[PDB]
Amino acid sequence: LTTFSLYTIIVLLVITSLYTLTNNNNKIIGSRWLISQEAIYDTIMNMTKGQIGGKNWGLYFPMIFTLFMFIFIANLISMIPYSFALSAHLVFIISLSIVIWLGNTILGLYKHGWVFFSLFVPAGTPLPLVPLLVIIETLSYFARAISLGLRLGSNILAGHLLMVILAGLTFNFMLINLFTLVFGFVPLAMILAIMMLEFAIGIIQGYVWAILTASYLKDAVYLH
Amino acid sequence: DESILLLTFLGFTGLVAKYLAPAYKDFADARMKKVSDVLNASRNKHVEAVKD
Amino acid sequence: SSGLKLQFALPHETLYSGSEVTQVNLPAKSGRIGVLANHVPTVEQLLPGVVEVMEGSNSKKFFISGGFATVQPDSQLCVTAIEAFPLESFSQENIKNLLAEAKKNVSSSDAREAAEAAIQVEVLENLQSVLK
Amino acid sequence: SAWRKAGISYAAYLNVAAQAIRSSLKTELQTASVLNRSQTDAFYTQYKNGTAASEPTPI
Amino acid sequence: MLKRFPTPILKVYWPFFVAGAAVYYGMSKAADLSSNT
Amino acid sequence: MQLVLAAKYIGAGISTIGLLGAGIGIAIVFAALINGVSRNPSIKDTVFPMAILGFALSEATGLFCLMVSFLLLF
Amino acid sequence: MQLVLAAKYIGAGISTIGLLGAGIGIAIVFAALINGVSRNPSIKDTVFPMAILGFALSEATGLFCLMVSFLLLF
Amino acid sequence: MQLVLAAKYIGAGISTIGLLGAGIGIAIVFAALINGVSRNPSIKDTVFPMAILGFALSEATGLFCLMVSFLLLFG
Amino acid sequence: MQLVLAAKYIGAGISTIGLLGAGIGIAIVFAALINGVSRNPSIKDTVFPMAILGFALSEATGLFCLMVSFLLLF
Amino acid sequence: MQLVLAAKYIGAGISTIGLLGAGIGIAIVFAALINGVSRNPSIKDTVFPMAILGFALSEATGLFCLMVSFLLLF
Amino acid sequence: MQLVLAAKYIGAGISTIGLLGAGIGIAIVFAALINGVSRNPSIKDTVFPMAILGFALSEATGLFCLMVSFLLLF
Amino acid sequence: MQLVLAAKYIGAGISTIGLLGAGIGIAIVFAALINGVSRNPSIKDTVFPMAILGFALSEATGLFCLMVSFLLLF
Amino acid sequence: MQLVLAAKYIGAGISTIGLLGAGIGIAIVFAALINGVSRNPSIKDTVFPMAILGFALSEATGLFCLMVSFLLLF
Amino acid sequence: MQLVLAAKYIGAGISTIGLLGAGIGIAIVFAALINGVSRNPSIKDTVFPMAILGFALSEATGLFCLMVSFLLLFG
Amino acid sequence: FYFMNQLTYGFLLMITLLILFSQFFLPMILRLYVSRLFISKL
Repeated sequence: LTTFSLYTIIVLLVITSLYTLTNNNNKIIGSRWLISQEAIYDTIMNMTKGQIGGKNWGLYFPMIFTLFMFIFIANLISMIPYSFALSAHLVFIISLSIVIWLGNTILGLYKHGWVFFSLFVPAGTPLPLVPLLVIIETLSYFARAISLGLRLGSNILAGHLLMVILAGLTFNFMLINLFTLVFGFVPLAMILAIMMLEFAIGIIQGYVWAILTASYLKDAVYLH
Repeated sequence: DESILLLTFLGFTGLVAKYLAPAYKDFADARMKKVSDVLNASRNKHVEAVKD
Repeated sequence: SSGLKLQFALPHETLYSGSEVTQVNLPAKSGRIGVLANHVPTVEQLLPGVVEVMEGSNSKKFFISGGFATVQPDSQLCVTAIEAFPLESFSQENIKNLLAEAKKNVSSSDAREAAEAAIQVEVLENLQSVLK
Repeated sequence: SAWRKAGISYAAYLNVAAQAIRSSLKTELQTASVLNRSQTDAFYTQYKNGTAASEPTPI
Repeated sequence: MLKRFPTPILKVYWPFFVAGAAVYYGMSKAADLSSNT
Repeated sequence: MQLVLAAKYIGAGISTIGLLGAGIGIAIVFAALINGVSRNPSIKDTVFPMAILGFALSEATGLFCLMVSFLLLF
Repeated sequence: MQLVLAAKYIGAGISTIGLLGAGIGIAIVFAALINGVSRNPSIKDTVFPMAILGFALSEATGLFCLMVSFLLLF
Repeated sequence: MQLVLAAKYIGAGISTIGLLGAGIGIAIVFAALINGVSRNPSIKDTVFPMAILGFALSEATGLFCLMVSFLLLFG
Repeated sequence: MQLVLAAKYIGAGISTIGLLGAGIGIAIVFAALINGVSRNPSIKDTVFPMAILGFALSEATGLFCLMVSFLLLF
Repeated sequence: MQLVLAAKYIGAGISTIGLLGAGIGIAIVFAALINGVSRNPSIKDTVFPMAILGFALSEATGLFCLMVSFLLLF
Repeated sequence: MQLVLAAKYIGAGISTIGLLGAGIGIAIVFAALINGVSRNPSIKDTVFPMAILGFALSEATGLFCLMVSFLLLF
Repeated sequence: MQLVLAAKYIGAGISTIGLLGAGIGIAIVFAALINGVSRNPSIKDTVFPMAILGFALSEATGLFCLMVSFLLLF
Repeated sequence: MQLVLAAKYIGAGISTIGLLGAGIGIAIVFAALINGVSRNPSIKDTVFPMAILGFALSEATGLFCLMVSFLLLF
Repeated sequence: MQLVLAAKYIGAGISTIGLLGAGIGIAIVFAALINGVSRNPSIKDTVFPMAILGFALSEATGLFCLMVSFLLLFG
Repeated sequence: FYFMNQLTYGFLLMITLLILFSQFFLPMILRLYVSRLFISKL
């Protein structure tokens, strides 16, 4: 058995613990636990309605929902001090980005094929930089791939280990002589600010994931 | 070494119960009263339309 | 709108009033500004110079004695000014220069006359660019 | 130039601009509407709180 | 519980599933080529 | 060999100041955020995620340095 | 040989901070973005497509030096 | 071992000036704040919590700077 | 003797950060594009080739820099 | 151990010049203060407590920087 | 003599980034082009040869740096 | 231990250029004063005390910098 | 043992460039002085004495940098 | 003294990028050149001598650095 | 080490939450949307 797969089971138990215990007997009125999910559904709905802007825009709206929520929930469990890192396995998150990027390329080649390679020319340019504009495009084409993964877990792995080693700060500050208890309130507020940063580096970075791959969905579905 | 981050967590959640909980309470109460008032008013309006 | 509503207005004869136009070209406080079919709602005081109005038709060349260009937020640009002007016929060099020398002379007078005559020298020398 | 400090108001600045533009007229095209448009004939008289009088000067 | 709806995930979300299987095969190549480090 | 751990330490040190480029950048976003609202108070909620979104794109660039330090630290 | 990997460690250290101005630069695009819509509200979803394009290209400046840090890591 | 902690100290030295953009950053935020109240007087209490938002997270990046200079100084 | 390839690594480290200026540079080629085209919305097709003109031949100079790194790595 | 105190000395040397951007930022604070009071003399010393407060806490960054240099000397 | 070729390699490394002077510099010309045509579309091609004239004799200065690199590489 | 006073001297040298931030910034406060009174000639020398105050405290940064350099000199 | 005067000379080399941007700053003062007077010609003798006051006891502080480059040269 | 030719080589390397101070600087003049004629289309033949005059005495200073590099390469 | 472990159980739970949220949790709120809209429109 692995603690990581057990953490994924805890994630699915919280997923059960977000809607079933939320919904009091299928009521119209929309209780307080359901208002948050309503706000999430609306802020993803109105987002990707304007983002990809397609006639077929909602057809990937569940996907752009469910790719968010995993990062939304897995950065609500590692927030506990006595916990192990959930999404800081960079092989896993970068491999997720690889899966999403390759699914985008297969979608674009199944939808467009040879004219999907018409994405390489953004605008009409004079001759001595017409192919070069393609190349820096191709140079960005895997950079479109690699960065979004290599920009999520490296957030989270930078956060909590920080709160490990700066806990070691409190193991290096409150273990020297007794006047360390005098004006020793500012590392407490500093780690407080780091936790304020950590909720941001979970939630807003998950939204960054969502918005960047939503742009990539408009890239792969629509040829410019 | 790890219970100090737990102490920051307990103090932060105490500040959350001080600050964030009444704000989300008032937001939920306001949206609840708004949706309930509109849903009652539309029903009363077409009850009056039935009377007309 | 496709194009733009130009309201080119004068105290004696408002020439254009919501005329559908592609481009206006106007000397404002920041210099010569060309504005196309859409623009930010923007208020500018207009320096006396050459306004070129390009439409679906060609571009007309007028002189303006200053005023205000105001982009009404429905993409209605209102030029509110004083003087219209032909191609070059209303401009005459003997009329301009002989007055301009006298205006440089009046610019040596008292500051109520001197500042105004300096303005008049500035305007006639801007009109020398209309003489071109 | 420094008309804002020393000379005119901006309305009067453009008024002097219009007087220079219509002063730079084609005399064939300088119609009677132009000269009557510059027919400055208004007389201003500053009164006081006791309704005193100033000079009716030509503005 | 929850009313199950036949929402399109097989006739719509095929290529991301294909990409997941291909990345599993690439992990087969990687864990049979670079897991002995 | 007595230098290579010291080389890891000072290579971590020269890698560190890249967060500098975050710490300036995010600021002008907030400065533009003030010039998102000083000249246009009625649009600020429009840019209230849209500014801080840019924060999360700039902040992460700083966050892409110190942990490049840390792998050389560990 | 205890010195050459030491030098490639510090070479990865100096090849880190090339994100710096890029971590500035994306933000300044965002700065213009906050002055794009607070000036012009009805271009909000016209520039924001290409600007987040110009984000990624401004990423494409200051990212590859980062992986020059990683390939010199190995 | 006659060299490693000395290099640790100079590594804490070079990891101290990265909060340079602290001393710029928050300050130039305040600069726009001075602009924000100047061109708009009644927006000040509107913007100053947001600006103090634009303070707090804006400086903590530089904190990371010296905590590297706090760690390689000590460990 | 051990330094002739170790120094190539640190030369690759220093000779890569030129894109830094690109991370400053082309950003305003987008950002002045923004506050330009927010100022005039229908100048866009007028300027977006020209901007992607003024992008490309201003970027590739920085792309030379790490290229000088590449030959110094190999 | 003849090297380590000298290294502390040069470490206090490199950890001194962080006040460069501190002076730059407080100069930008007073510069915008002059530019704000030039357009708003009517509100001068309501902004100025907030201006000097942000000045105080913002120059405190470079103050903490050179006192880190002070303790690194010791 | 075993050291002078690695010294020339790192000399090519430090004689590299003067294209930084291009990598921002000429770009801001195009930035001034964009504003220079967004407020003024009729004065595009009045400037645009001359301005791209102002391209070349700037950026070539930056090019000088990397050819110095070649004469310190070969 | 020939290295230690030499390293005091070079630590003094590297602890000089923090005054460059003052050397920029104490000029730009008066530059903004030039600009502000050219905008607003009404209030010239009622903010000149505030301007020279920001001058004084802003060059006090560089004063602290070169007195650190002087105390590490001797 | 001939290391210390060599270190004094390179310490004079690193106590040198901390006036450079100072020479920028007074320069933008003059640019601001142009923004003083090309915008407002009536402000000239209002500014240009006091402005060159702003051009003095500013830049002499930057000159402190190179006089440090004398005291370790001796 | 076995290093002094390599010292001249790398001193020429760190005296190479002074053209940076040319390569941006004249460019801003060209920026201002656009800010001449896009603002004042009647100022171009006014400024186009002076601005290209504003070319030389700027960038030649930066040229100084690399020619110092030249006399630090051979001289 | 656990590349197969994390990758395989991650694939399983990803496709699980795909089909799960798709068939369940978006239309259970879309029912609330259509219900409130149909009562308000009558």
